[PDB]
Amino acid sequence: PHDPSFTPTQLAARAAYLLRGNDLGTMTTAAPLLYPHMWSWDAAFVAIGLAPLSVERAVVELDTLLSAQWRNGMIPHIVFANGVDGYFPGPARWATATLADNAPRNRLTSGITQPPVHAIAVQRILEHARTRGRSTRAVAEAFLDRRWGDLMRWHRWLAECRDRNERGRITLYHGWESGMDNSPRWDSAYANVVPGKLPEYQRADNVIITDPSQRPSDGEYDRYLWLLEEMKAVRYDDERLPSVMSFQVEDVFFSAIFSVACQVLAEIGEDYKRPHADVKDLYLWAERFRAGVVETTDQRTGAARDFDVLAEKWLVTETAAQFAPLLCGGLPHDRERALLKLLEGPRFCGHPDLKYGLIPSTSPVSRDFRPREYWRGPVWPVLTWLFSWCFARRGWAERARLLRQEGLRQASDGSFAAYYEPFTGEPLGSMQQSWTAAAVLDWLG
Amino acid sequence: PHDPSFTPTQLAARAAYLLRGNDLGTMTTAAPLLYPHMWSWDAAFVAIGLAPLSVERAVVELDTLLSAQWRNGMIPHIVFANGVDGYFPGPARWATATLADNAPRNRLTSGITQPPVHAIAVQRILEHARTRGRSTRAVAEAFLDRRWGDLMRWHRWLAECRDRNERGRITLYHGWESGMDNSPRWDSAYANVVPGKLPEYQRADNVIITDPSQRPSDGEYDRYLWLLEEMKAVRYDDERLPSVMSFQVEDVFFSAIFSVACQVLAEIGEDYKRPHADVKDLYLWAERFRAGVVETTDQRTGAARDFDVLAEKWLVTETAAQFAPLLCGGLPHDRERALLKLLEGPRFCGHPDLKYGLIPSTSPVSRDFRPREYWRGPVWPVLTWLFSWCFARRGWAERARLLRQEGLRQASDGSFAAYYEPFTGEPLGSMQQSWTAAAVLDWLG
Amino acid sequence: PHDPSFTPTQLAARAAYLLRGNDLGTMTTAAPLLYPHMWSWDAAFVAIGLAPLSVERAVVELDTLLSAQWRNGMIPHIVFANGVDGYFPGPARWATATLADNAPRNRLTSGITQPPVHAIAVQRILEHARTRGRSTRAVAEAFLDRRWGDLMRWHRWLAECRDRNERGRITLYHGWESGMDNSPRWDSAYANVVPGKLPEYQRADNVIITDPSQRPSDGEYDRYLWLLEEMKAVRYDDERLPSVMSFQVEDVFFSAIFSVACQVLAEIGEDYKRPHADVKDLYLWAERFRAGVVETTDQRTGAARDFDVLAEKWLVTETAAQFAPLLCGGLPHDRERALLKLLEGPRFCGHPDLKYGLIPSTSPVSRDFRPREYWRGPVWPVLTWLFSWCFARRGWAERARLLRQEGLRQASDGSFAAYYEPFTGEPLGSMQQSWTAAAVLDWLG
Amino acid sequence: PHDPSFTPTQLAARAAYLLRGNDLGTMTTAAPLLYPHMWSWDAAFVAIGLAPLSVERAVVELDTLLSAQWRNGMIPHIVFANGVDGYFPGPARWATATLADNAPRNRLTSGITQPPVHAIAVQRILEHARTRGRSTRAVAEAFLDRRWGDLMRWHRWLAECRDRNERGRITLYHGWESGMDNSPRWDSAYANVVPGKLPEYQRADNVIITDPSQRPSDGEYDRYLWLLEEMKAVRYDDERLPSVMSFQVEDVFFSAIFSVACQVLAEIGEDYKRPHADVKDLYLWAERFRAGVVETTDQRTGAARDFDVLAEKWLVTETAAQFAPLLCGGLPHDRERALLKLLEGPRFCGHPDLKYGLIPSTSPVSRDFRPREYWRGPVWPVLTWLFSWCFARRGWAERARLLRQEGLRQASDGSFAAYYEPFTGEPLGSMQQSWTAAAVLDWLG
Repeated sequence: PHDPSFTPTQLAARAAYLLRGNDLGTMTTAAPLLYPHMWSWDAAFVAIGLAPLSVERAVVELDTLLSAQWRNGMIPHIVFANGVDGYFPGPARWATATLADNAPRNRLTSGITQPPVHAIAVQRILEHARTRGRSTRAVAEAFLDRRWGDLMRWHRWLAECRDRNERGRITLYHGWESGMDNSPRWDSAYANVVPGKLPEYQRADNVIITDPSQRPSDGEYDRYLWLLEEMKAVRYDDERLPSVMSFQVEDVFFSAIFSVACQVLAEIGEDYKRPHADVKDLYLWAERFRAGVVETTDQRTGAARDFDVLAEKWLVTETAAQFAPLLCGGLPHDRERALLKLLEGPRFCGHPDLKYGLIPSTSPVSRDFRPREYWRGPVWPVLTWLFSWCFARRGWAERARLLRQEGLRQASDGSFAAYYEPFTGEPLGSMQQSWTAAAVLDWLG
Repeated sequence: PHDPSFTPTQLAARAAYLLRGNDLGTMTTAAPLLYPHMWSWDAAFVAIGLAPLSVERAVVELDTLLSAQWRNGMIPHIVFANGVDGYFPGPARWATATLADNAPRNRLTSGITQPPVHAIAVQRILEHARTRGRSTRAVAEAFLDRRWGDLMRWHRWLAECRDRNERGRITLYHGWESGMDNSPRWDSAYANVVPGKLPEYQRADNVIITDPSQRPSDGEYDRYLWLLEEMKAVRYDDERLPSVMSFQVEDVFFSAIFSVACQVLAEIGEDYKRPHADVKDLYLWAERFRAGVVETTDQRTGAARDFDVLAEKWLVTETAAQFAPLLCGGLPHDRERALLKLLEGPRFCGHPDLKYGLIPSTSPVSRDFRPREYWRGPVWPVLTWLFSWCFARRGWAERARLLRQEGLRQASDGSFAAYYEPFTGEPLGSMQQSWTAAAVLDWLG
Repeated sequence: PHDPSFTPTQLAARAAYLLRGNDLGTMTTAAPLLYPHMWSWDAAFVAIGLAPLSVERAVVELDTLLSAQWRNGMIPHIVFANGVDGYFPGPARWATATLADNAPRNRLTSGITQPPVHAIAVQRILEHARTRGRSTRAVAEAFLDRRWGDLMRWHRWLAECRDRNERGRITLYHGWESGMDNSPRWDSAYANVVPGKLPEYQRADNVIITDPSQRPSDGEYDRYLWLLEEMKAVRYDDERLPSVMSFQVEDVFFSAIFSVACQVLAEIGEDYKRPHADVKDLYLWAERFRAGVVETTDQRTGAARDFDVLAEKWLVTETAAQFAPLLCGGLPHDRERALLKLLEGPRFCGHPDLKYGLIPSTSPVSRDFRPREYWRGPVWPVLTWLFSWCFARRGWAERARLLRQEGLRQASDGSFAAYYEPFTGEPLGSMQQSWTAAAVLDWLG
Repeated sequence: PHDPSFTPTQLAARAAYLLRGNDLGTMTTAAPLLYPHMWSWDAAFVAIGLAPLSVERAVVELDTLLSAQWRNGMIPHIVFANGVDGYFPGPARWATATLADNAPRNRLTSGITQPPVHAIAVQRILEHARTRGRSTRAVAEAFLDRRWGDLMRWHRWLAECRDRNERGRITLYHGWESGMDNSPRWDSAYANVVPGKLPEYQRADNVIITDPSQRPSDGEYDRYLWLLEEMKAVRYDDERLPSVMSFQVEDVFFSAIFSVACQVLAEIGEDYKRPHADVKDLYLWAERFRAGVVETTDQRTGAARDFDVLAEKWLVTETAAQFAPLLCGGLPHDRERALLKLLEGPRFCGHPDLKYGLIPSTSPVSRDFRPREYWRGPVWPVLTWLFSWCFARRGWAERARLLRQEGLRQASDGSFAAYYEPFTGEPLGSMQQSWTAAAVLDWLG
């Protein structure tokens, strides 16, 4: 009535209840109906959220994701649960089981990737396990033994197959691989995607989320599915993709996350006495991608830019991805201060009409801003979590705390939505999103 | 390491995670392996624990229990889950599906009852629902519409078939119906139970809990199962039980709980405009059983006594059941003060060697005291919860708070055991007991 | 910026800081500039707020107040601080030092009384002290040893000198004795006060609080100050007041507080082995003022009425004092349900325009309602505290909890105002009021 | 009885109460009787603890200290309260009023300095003020307007007059300037101090703290007081101290604090548009003292060493000051990992007999260890605070969190002692120390 908000203990109870309720056994769905399968970076956040509840079950979540790793090392962005429809495109549309020589043996997966936040999840699992004493340390350490090789292959595939020219930036062949499907970041590269004879299909996402203003448009889905056809024609071969894909972009946010991930995994590798050549490689990649992100930045404002490889041009947009260099470090001192002024100013977290001091996915003063439409404007708790966690790693303890405080205040209604209207705070999209529950559990401690 | 305790937010997350993890779908198991079925007063506590998480799912728990209600109104103490063994005695041993004319149609149940804390669970569901606004009120109110008649039949069967002589005390035909299976309260009535040709059996409880000191003895289980044979020979007929049962005791704690339950249900009946004749009946029974409890009490100390109907004599023991009149009210002023001095003194919560200021199931200075052996000594969070909740109803706000505080401190290790060693605090019995998680969730708010 | 509220630990620290900052040494000012002396029922609340900080200093607050008790047992409503100016009427205007035979020696006080919340403060000090160990328990028990007799004289003076006809209601000779200076309760009685030659004077209160809408009018002060002249003319003699005072009312809210206080003090006397004759007297007065309160009640709603002794007529007004019977008990069951419906419904706590679910001092739908004007409408935390504490004592734990919760939400701006606009929540009157900080400290525990 | 600890809100309220109770008006005593004056780095911590209570009063604390700054820029380590006795050496013994050309007018102070934590307090005040709205931000920014120049003079006096050879390490002329009076760090330097005709005196400190084991010896005080004679003989002249002082050491912990403070103050100067030349100087000193600290470090463990300027030899001792490089950064990566292993391992935080996971002032396995004797072993909350705050600044959020958490667990008895027995946790020295209450308030947020 007068106050729909939950106390911190009630909120944490409700978050954990949701995470257990989305558990199919060995995998957690990203959202009950909209996303009834295991998604890659959702799964990393799910492991973070499970680590305060059960280190064993947190490890099981990453074990399950890594059992779907491709033979070349790629972690695919969807691992389908057996016998669940209601999500399109499903395994039949991707047909990776048929066409992809590198697809895993006893798992149905997608044929594209997603950002490598997994090392961050490993770090949080270990930190939790170190507070719970010997028996629980052993579980976390036995996981390292079993899966260090697989994490290395994941990072090595990113470093070697998606950074072919050693530019220190990750090439994507689908906007879906960025995690920000309809970000304004990809508008001009999608504008050069002309579909051919695209086999018939029926959207399923917008039977669940029926507001047209909160999901991508039909025109946008026709480009998304057409790119799948181009990958399928080359049997998802890494070598042939540069030659065929109509969409090839260097994703500076994905690159900054990879840089952080390598640094984190390198430190884990040192503390647990993993092979020295692996630690050296991880430190090498963290520096290469840190430098690769810095090379994209505006020399005045520090804002990071994506790069359209096909058009051979810098993509200038006003989204939250501009702040990638804040995550990984590396900017000159003056350029970083300017970048923090942009973050805190009226074009983003300082905008006067925002309900919370949180980072909007697109700047509200940008011509591309749409307050309800997914990544074109709404506020995402997963960005809040990622920025706050990276900010604290930079030593910016008070910036990290303020983002955490406002994220808890936004989440304190218990909707656990993936994104929120930035002016009114209305939950948008699907409720019961596992990784919002995870972020809340991590923040509450 | 230095401190295995969880923060209040971590504890509440872990409690809710456990409650969701014990959910089979429509019922919650009392404990994963030891009690892999739905138990009656555990189920009431489970509903209390679920009400802060989901009023819908809390209502579903009570709906499921009430679907197993017998045709005469009795709520049986076990509702078996389909296809689960590992618990003895199971449905085949009870054979209620064959023999009991009143057994429910499409449910396997036991053939005995357990204390009526269910109205208390209904009260907590309603109080939660009133803080969550219109949609959630409707769910709680629609439950009242569907199940008020069934709750009335439950209370009426207790009042009419287990208080045949209108003495205002509940007769039990099995120590299991008290919830305190091996309490010293029943030793002398069990001593007059001589088993006959008792069909062969194998205990299953002590394959799971293998410490012999924490479960009842083999000699005690032979009496428990022999009483089942006596009920089976009369096909669980209410009319014939007084004529055949070797164990017939008036349980003063069960009676005090019934008195409170009637009072609570009567107030619910008034606030939601249920039939006036039902409210009148409930108030009648609450007073009759309040008086029935007071009639058992020592005129000096106020301690309540059980009554062995067969031996026709008062049972004097030093267990927590002595404090039944504190729950329901009714004692003269001086007698109640004396009873509170007994509770707070060195024979119970004031005993110098107790780790927490909590109520031991048997007095530590009693000859019957056994520090590890189930109801002969250990501390049970479910008694802590019940006393604290009833104390606050009496207006004893600070006594209730102190019991709550110490219960949270004991539970703060996250074992969620049903009972604890009273001197060392060691968790005993089964971990992951649903109703300890429920008590914690209720207390934390 | 985005969130003006403090966290619970920040709020608690700011409340304790305010209380120590208003400490003059052995007495706490009620407010820094508006009320720069010790007020009697503020000092009871200050004692409650000091108890979690220092039992020694809480006892000192009450010792200081009781050292200013009159020879006939009356506790005056102001104890003036040595040398302090800026409040009118000051010691010069009261002239109790010269005129009042019963006034204390070497303490300057006023010449009227105020409600007897003091036993409640004594209970909260004892409950705090029992959690703190032996030396702290000794401090509290030595305070009882030396002031029990003074507390009895206080209650005996009320029962014998302000209830001379043993009606079980307290007569007041000044609206300031009710604690609700300008309440609509007193308007018709004040209409019969006709000042004669009133010696001139300048207000001090509205030089500090200069908004005219938040304090009484000049016309009201003329009547307040004339009643002082009438008392002085008979040198504050108890026996002469009924024959000379133009204001003589029975205060049912004061009477219900006294009923509760007698019962509280009686229970203390039993627990700490005080003279049996004293405890009997206290229980006798508890019951008599309970009956006196209930005798006033509306036959349909159970609402309590004040009584004008000179006019011999019931005073019907729509203020929070109507709910007096909820505090002390005594209504038949159906009338108490009606009275709680009145409290929770749209004339009081459930009015739709109210920011908080709290009790306005006057009904927002009464024609006497004024949203800014002191006791004519604003929400007072002291009343929130009293009802919540009294409701918990009645055993209405959820109702007490909801009041506490809204009270803390209102106070979380750290204003510590004594009253608040009911619709906007704007803090009114003086900031830095000790008894609001005290309420907050008691609630946060 | 069963649980001596306070809840977080009770702890916070008791800390704020202590801080206001030690407030003399415009300065806070360090301790009520032991240290009844303003100490310089306590006053920085007091300012940190006041910031969540009152930004205005926090600023006043720093204004009062800076009004006692010497004409050459030095902040003296004691500012004496007008008319206050009971601490020796008092203003008479220092005689700075008569002898010291640079001493302030109309403030009595000591004649030595103390570590420069003050910029850290300024940062915490600014961070608090930015969360509180415009008028509060104006208070903090007006404080910078009027004291920025004084803060620069402070840092410039340290860099130019106590680092005359631009070695990037601060020279001390008295162990009291380190803040660690009787630390084993200084024993070999104090062995070269040979008192001549020392004017007689009586200790005041051990009349308050009478256990001989918790304070320095008479022999140590004879040396402390002789160094005062040497300073007075040259009238506290900076230029003459190197030629006459028998104690001259480079304090690496002080130097690392100064490095951090310069960098903090430089960032403030950038954010608030202070003169660019000032910010350049601050970053220059930050780097120079960082390098000076690292130059001292053990080549295997990275542990920092103090330097005895008269003996020209590195001082190797096993105290917490060895961890200075963790505060300011600068170690190569592999040496910092070794130093953190030393900190967390069995010689310091991981010693098995330690009650809390906190940093003992001397290693429990060193032969200089004494568990009760001031800086020779006990655990100090101020060090816990400094390392946690500095660790968070390095980006080691989990390490900073674990220190905070153990610090709060140690403080939860409400003793507010300045140091604690490391094995039993017994509070030692004076209770009611302001800077421990300050630490607690900052941690609880």
